[PDB]
Amino acid sequence: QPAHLCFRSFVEALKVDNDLVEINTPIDPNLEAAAITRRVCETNDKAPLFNNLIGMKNGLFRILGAPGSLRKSSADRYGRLARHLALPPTASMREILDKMLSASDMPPIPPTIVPTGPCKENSLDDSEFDLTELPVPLIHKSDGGKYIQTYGMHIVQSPDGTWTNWSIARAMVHDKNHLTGLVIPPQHIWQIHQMWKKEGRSDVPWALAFGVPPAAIMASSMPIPDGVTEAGYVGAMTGSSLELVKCDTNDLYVPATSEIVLEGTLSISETGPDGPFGEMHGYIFPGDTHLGAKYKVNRITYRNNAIMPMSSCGRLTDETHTMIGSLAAAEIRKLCQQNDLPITDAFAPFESQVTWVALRVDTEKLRAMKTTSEGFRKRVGDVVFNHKAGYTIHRLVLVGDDIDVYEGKDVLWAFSTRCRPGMDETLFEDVRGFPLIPYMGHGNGPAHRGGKVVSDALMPTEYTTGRNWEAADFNQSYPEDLKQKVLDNWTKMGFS
Amino acid sequence: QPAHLCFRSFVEALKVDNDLVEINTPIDPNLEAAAITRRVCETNDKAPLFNNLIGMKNGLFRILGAPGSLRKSSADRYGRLARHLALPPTASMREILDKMLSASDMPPIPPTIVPTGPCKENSLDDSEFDLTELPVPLIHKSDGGKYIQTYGMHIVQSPDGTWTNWSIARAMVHDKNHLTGLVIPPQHIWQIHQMWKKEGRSDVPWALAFGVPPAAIMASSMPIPDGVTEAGYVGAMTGSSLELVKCDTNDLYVPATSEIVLEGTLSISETGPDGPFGEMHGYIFPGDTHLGAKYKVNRITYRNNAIMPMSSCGRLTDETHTMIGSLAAAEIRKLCQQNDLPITDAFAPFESQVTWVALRVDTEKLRAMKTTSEGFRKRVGDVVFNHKAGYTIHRLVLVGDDIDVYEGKDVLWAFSTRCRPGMDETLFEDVRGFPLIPYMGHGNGPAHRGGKVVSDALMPTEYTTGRNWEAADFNQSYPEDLKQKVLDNWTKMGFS
Ligand SMILES: Cc1cc2c3c(c1C)C(C)(C)C[C@@H](O)N3c1c(nc(O)[nH]c1=O)N2C[C@H](O)[C@H](O)[C@H](O)COP(=O)(O)O
Ligand SMILES: Cc1cc2c3c(c1C)C(C)(C)C[C@@H](O)N3c1c(nc(O)[nH]c1=O)N2C[C@H](O)[C@H](O)[C@H](O)COP(=O)(O)O
Ligand SMILES: [K+]
Ligand SMILES: [K+]
Ligand SMILES: [K+]
Ligand SMILES: [K+]
Ligand SMILES: [Mn+2]
Ligand SMILES: [Mn+2]
Repeated sequence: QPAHLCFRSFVEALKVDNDLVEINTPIDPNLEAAAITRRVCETNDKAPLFNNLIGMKNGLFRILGAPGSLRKSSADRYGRLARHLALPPTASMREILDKMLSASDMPPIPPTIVPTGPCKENSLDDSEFDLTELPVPLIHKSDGGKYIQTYGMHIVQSPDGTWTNWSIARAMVHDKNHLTGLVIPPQHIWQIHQMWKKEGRSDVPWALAFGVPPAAIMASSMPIPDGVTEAGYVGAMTGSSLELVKCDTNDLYVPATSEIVLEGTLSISETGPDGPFGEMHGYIFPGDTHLGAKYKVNRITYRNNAIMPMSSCGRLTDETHTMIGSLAAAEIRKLCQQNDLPITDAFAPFESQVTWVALRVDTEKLRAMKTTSEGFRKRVGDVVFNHKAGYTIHRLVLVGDDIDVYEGKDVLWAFSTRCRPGMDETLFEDVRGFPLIPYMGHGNGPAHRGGKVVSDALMPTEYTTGRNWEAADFNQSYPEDLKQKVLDNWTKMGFS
Repeated sequence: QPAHLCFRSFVEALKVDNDLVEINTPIDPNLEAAAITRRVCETNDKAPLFNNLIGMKNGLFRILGAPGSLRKSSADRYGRLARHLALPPTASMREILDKMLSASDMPPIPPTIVPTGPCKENSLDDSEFDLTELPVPLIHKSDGGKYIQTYGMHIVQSPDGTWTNWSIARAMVHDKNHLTGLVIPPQHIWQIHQMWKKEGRSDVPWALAFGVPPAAIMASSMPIPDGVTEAGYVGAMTGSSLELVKCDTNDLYVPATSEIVLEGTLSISETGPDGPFGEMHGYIFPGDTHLGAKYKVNRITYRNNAIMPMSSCGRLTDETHTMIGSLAAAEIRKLCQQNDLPITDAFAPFESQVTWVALRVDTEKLRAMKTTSEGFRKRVGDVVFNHKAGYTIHRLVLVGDDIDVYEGKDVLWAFSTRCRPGMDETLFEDVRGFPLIPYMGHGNGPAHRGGKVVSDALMPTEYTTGRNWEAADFNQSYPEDLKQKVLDNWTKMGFS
């Protein structure tokens, strides 16, 4: 099958790209695999495939780290993401985000049920597995559990059957047949869990599929709208119906080529300790445990020689930046456009630890609105910060047409030189806040509310008559013929 | 003579370092020399020495561009600055700033008058030069004049003779025997000019020396205290009295080895058009001229084969970032310490276009103060923003002991993840503002007041009991033996 539709083929694509290191000697899942992976992420090296994981028993399991991290080159920087989506490895972030947005005005292509698939090659019942005996990684030294779930897809369905949600939320091993993890508002897993809690009759039928189709894990990490089944959106984006098989112990459906599938329930009544965990913003607060969601596992099915993907998340750059940040920015871009705001592009600068989104403004359109910074700031902020897709984002930076928002250096320059602190910003204190940002959940204020800002880096004439400067750079402060002469003579004169 | 005491020897040091390209074919001072220099600055290439400048007549003049810009390597990144100060080329920013601060608690070493020097090898009276006939560069295409003065040192003395100030302020050619330029508060050239204006009897005796001792041009770009003669501070820092010769037409004294010296007066009554100019923040606003200071030139003296240094300033990275930003940060560091604030280090991140200063806090000391963020923010802000040394800086970022403020990536991470917008910041609206920042002089508010902020990126426990996190990075989230094993096995496993 194609790499974007089959995790095993995606692994073979990374090998063929020379973007994989296969480590066939024993590696310890207690910190070592994640430490290697962490180093890869901090240095944009090749993805590690741990074929010989101390503790692997009866085919459970190998580990692929850094599945959505960056490559060293500028030319194929986003190649690993492109391989999730059947895009060329040289694809730009604009092209990747466009691809992820493309299904938003297509009819869904619902999944196809098939009788069986590779995820059924092996199975373990209630009496044959113990989750504490599998080689689940300890990802960071102070983590409060072994985080089995960093790159699988939780699958839950509304009680009425009309919406089936696929998402990534973390989970750790609690005991032999339970996980715990984060199920928090406004996330769809939480929205669905609320539905089942209000019905009050049963625990939520659940499955967790690891090593799913790469196009599916990307949609899993994207805040597509409420009520939209991710399977049909992936189908539309890929132009192909995804093949799913039914779970053995419940009536949910999992991708046929899933590497590892857990089947069971998410409790509407029980909780258990989760955390702390070394998280996307680059921190772990040791000892910081909180009661979370509790999942019971009834059954494990898996492929022969199953591979568990893993995110060793933290400081720059990993899946939590490349996927959470970029995919939220993509949804925000569309959200603004649908609210008649003249936004052309959006990206979450890595330099901001993906807590900022930069919004590129079509200033011709802005000038026709005949508005002001204060007015426009408030309007953008109300649209974004009151919507789920702005959940993780605490600062919006508005920039004109000259700035490439996919270039953090240019975003920083515009922010630093065009936005007057205070005067050019509007604070938003009565919006939902992202408590995982340390200044929120470990900060001076309410963990779940406020701390958000819109920073206007549009200059005054951008609202009226048009840009009235040229940059003092090589590109803009010298005529074209001169620039060309200088470039043509550069090595001749003696430069690098 | 030594490179830090003689510009001609500094040029020969850059050659010997393989940090110079000598361009011996004709180069046009109308944009081409500055366009080459601009490209060098944007790419951290070797400094260009234009030995064959179209228009050079009777030894006036060659041009050295990018004299204080960055080298490509990390190891000798600041090598060109180190060569200003007799430091090893591998010196750190901490070492350079320490050197620049070292004279602050030394007795001055006043200059030594000598009868003559190289700057007297050639001279031109009132009837033998015309400033419009020299090969003065047009640095950016929309500049409002040919900026002769981008890296020379203005020399003015208080009417009572007790304080002789050396500083860099821009100036452009106005006519055959006059320059115009910026003389603005709170700069010492302005403070002295005010003294002469209030006496009301004569224009200010003035000289402008280009290609001065490299240690002198660094002090020229530093906001050392009011009333302190830069010559004696340089003497103390270098451990040697600087040799000066008297001007021919006035009683000021210039460095003996100055490449080019203009002698004349700064008017207490006349103004003339200055600007626009492509400036440190990365912008030029074409057409934006304002009346500035007017200088009359009575005499030119110069070395045989004189060399004019030039800053082609604008977007990152040039002298306006490496020198204005870093040297203000150095003075701010000391200012805080003298006000009993527990600041260990200060730097102006290049990513902020040197409009921010990051202040590293000794948090052991902070905890003994038993204070709060709001209190501490206000106190730091009042000390810095009400003092000349904070003039150019609009945002202060307070960070704990784990952050290296000389690393912009770590400053950005701390700012983005530890400072809650609004709640963790104090705005300062009744302080002098830096009008050259586009959001000030071309912004929505008063050009000369406010727009400043203190952003507290100290976490709450840093004020009380101590840091309560570990970073989720390779360094902090894995024990030492593991990290070493991983590094030892890195290339063996197959990584880069
Ligand atoms: C790619 C990726 C995304 C997420 C996470 C991770 C990765 C790697 C972890 C490594 C496990 C870290 C963890 O903090 N994590 C995570 C999470 N969302 C949660 O509610 N809870 C979580 O613990 N998201 C983000 C969500 O996947 C997106 O917000 C998505 O939009 C949700 O889907 P939906 O609710 O919109 O359907
Ligand atoms: C290194 C350097 C410093 C400065 C400048 C330049 C360079 C290269 C220009 C390229 C010419 C750009 C110009 O904007 N410029 C400049 C200037 N100060 C001014 O009042 N006016 C100016 O036009 N400074 C900064 C001052 O040199 C420092 O603020 C110094 O502290 C002043 O000395 P003092 O008043 O403290 O004695
Ligand atoms: K999703
Ligand atoms: K603005
Ligand atoms: K000075
Ligand atoms: K803070
Ligand atoms: Mn969803
Ligand atoms: Mn001074």
